[PDB]
Amino acid sequence: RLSGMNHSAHSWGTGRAVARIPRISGGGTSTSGAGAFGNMCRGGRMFAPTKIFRRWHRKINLHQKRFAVVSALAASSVPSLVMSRGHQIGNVPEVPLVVEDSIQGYEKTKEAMAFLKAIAAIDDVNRVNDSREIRAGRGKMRNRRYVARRGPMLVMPNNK
Amino acid sequence: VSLKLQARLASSILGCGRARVWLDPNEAVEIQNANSRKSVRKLIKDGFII
Amino acid sequence: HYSRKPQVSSKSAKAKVSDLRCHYKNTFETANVINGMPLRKAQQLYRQVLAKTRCIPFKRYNGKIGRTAQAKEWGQTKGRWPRKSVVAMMSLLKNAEANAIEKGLDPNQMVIKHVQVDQAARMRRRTYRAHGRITPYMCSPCHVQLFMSEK
Amino acid sequence: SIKCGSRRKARRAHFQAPSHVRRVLMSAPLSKELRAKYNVRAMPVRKDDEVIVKRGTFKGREGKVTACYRLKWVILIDKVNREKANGSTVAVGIHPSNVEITKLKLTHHRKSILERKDRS
RNA sequence: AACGUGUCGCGAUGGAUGACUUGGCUUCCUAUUUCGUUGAAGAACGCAGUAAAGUGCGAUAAGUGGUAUCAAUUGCAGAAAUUC
RNA sequence: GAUGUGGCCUGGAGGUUAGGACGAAGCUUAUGGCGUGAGCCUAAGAUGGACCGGCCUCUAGUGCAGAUCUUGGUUGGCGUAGCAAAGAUCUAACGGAGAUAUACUCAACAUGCAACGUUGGAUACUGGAGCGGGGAAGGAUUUCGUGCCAACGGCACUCGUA
RNA sequence: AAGUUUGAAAAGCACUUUGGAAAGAGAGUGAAAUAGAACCUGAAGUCGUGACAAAGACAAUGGAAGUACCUCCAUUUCAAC
Ligand SMILES: [K+]
Ligand SMILES: [K+]
Ligand SMILES: [K+]
Ligand SMILES: [Mg+2]
Ligand SMILES: [Mg+2]
Ligand SMILES: [Mg+2]
Ligand SMILES: [Mg+2]
Ligand SMILES: [Mg+2]
Ligand SMILES: [Mg+2]
Ligand SMILES: [Mg+2]
Ligand SMILES: [Mg+2]
Ligand SMILES: [Mg+2]
Ligand SMILES: [Mg+2]
Ligand SMILES: [Mg+2]
Ligand SMILES: [Mg+2]
Ligand SMILES: [Mg+2]
Ligand SMILES: [Mg+2]
Ligand SMILES: [Mg+2]
Ligand SMILES: [Mg+2]
Ligand SMILES: [Mg+2]
Ligand SMILES: [Mg+2]
Ligand SMILES: [Mg+2]
Ligand SMILES: [Mg+2]
Ligand SMILES: [Mg+2]
Ligand SMILES: [Mg+2]
Ligand SMILES: [Mg+2]
Ligand SMILES: [Mg+2]
Ligand SMILES: [Mg+2]
Ligand SMILES: [Mg+2]
Ligand SMILES: [Mg+2]
Ligand SMILES: [Mg+2]
Ligand SMILES: [Mg+2]
Ligand code: NA
Repeated sequence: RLSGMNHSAHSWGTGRAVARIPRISGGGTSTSGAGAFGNMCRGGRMFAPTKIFRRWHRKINLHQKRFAVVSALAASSVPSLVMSRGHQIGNVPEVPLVVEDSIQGYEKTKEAMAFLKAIAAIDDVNRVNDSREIRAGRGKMRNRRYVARRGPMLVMPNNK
Repeated sequence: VSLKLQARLASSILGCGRARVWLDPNEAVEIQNANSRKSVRKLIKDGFII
Repeated sequence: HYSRKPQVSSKSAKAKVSDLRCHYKNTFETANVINGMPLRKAQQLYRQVLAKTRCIPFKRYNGKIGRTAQAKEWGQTKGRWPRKSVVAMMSLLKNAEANAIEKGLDPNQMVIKHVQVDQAARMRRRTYRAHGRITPYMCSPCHVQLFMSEK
Repeated sequence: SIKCGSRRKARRAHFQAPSHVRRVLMSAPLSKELRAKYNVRAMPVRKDDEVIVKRGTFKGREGKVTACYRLKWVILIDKVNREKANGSTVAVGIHPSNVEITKLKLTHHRKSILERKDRS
């Protein structure tokens, strides 16, 4: 809240043949009488400084959220929509793809990879793996350096 | 060669002003060798500074 | 690293100086007059300018400078005798001649084929004006580059 | 645990690391023979170690470590060098992760480290 | 003619842009977390083989002691592996 | 002044497709193509050296020619105005890279000018209410010797309170 | 006010030559030296230079339509076409 305003800046008024913007007081430095407090001034305060009581979050009707989830589930059962989203389901036995519950008993990632290869879900996983790269732009420096596609979503009955 | 130091020392030793000090226009190497008060006194004795 | 390339590199000699500390405008006038000259004729010209029997013609930087009869040989009416620029250019010509001799060329056959005077980075001082004003008192150095080619 | 979610913090921890953390960071892989006989994959380089360059221009060059600078993040190797304009010989620095340790300079403390490290 | 006017190629001056950020700002969390007359916080002097600032330290002065580490520090110089 | 635009452009986020060391963004253009336009795309760099494009959606510190606008730089005026109070310097020698510095023709002048310090002479000024000796306040190493001339002493310096 | 952001690495330009020095001219390191040191890129504005276009005084700029000259550009044709 103090980011552009920590100065004792005052306007010089008219009669000095300069613009009426407030200027840094004092002397002996390069900021003496340098213009201040304005969004158009070098070290000044931005226009409408941002606040934390901006409306960051949203409230959605519960029925509309359930409606959206139901629509997304219904769309996931249409192979045309799955292909149009970008997934590679060319070798998938069936949509929706339902597998035996014994996959929860796996303890080695190798067994999981074998199961993914057998159920032909490996093409989408390979798509995601090949899609990995360095993010373009500022997010590269903002802790989101790597990007990749979204692959299959495996749904479990429980947390085990 | 600059003889400012020798002229100042001769002025102080002889108790006169710089206008009263005569450094030989010859003997410039001999005078420039002197770098102490005793050396300037030796020069004054020899007659190179009057 | 010159703005122009000599026709035959092995027959040419180059000389350069950066941040000369002579006035850029005076040096611009002084060095430009020897472009196209034989080296010896340019050196004779600089000696005669020092002797004040010939002048350096001032073009493009002659605003309200005096008129002289020695500018008539250049088709002009305003010329001066800037000695600092002349001696700096004499030193530069000596360097070019030394380079030509070390390359194995004949200094009496060289023709100056390229002269370029450019403004260098300026040096800042101050002057004090009435009513407590401080105002720039600047120095304008120059870069000078040249090469000469044997004919 | 230098690596974390925040890249700023991870880089700050890496480049402002103390001397001993820098020692740990400047580890080199052991040779296949050393991996076989110690069951350890990598060790921090040390003076008098015998190393071979695997990556860079000097790949294949073999020599004994003369210095682990730890301030320039490099190790100096006797056989790795070049001449200056004067013609005098100067040591070229190599990052330890580009070399491979072929012989260990063994001391009782380093033996204890190896026993701590071995996977058996 | 010369000054001067364009256009192109190459130079100069000048440090915008783009990339990169050990910085800032903002939010959230943890806890045997809250200085001082047993002299605090602030001031001032000083301390290195070499040492202006800065950092650290206080005539035991770029540190003594102890515990962990396990062979450096590093511009140059000086010294030179089991606790010592 | 209102409104519309599968209307253009910018920084980020979800997605989705691509591209890059056989060269990414940035930058340059008599460099062409497309669009009514905002713009988009290609080409070439004898540019660059590591990131990044298209499309759908989300988001905003999202588009400049001017505010006696802010900051930084540049710029004509301009080699111009000027650098004119306190009278002043000359001469030889020495010192210094600072000279007596030359392609031919050639006695020298007509082709190395001008400027420095010290010493000796000459000339002058301050004229004891002194550009004389000492102190306070203020300053604080400017004092001294040696070296030194990048920058500074608004001309100069080989001199200097540099 | 100010990113010391050269380069992967100082390998930070030995040596020769001119210069009183600063520097220049070569040479050398480096993939690069208009990467040579507070050095990545290096814009605009302004200036220098070489080449070319010309051009009275209509301030210059500007529109519309031609033409002269140029064009490291874009297309289309080269034969029963
Ligand atoms: K590595
Ligand atoms: K420019
Ligand atoms: K036309
Ligand atoms: Mg601000
Ligand atoms: Mg970008
Ligand atoms: Mg006048
Ligand atoms: Mg006049
Ligand atoms: Mg004044
Ligand atoms: Mg005043
Ligand atoms: Mg491991
Ligand atoms: Mg100190
Ligand atoms: Mg004590
Ligand atoms: Mg309207
Ligand atoms: Mg933004
Ligand atoms: Mg153009
Ligand atoms: Mg805005
Ligand atoms: Mg703008
Ligand atoms: Mg001007
Ligand atoms: Mg005048
Ligand atoms: Mg006058
Ligand atoms: Mg006046
Ligand atoms: Mg006077
Ligand atoms: Mg003379
Ligand atoms: Mg008198
Ligand atoms: Mg009088
Ligand atoms: Mg009198
Ligand atoms: Mg008095
Ligand atoms: Mg001066
Ligand atoms: Mg700043
Ligand atoms: Mg090479
Ligand atoms: Mg380049
Ligand atoms: Mg650059
Ligand atoms: Na041009």
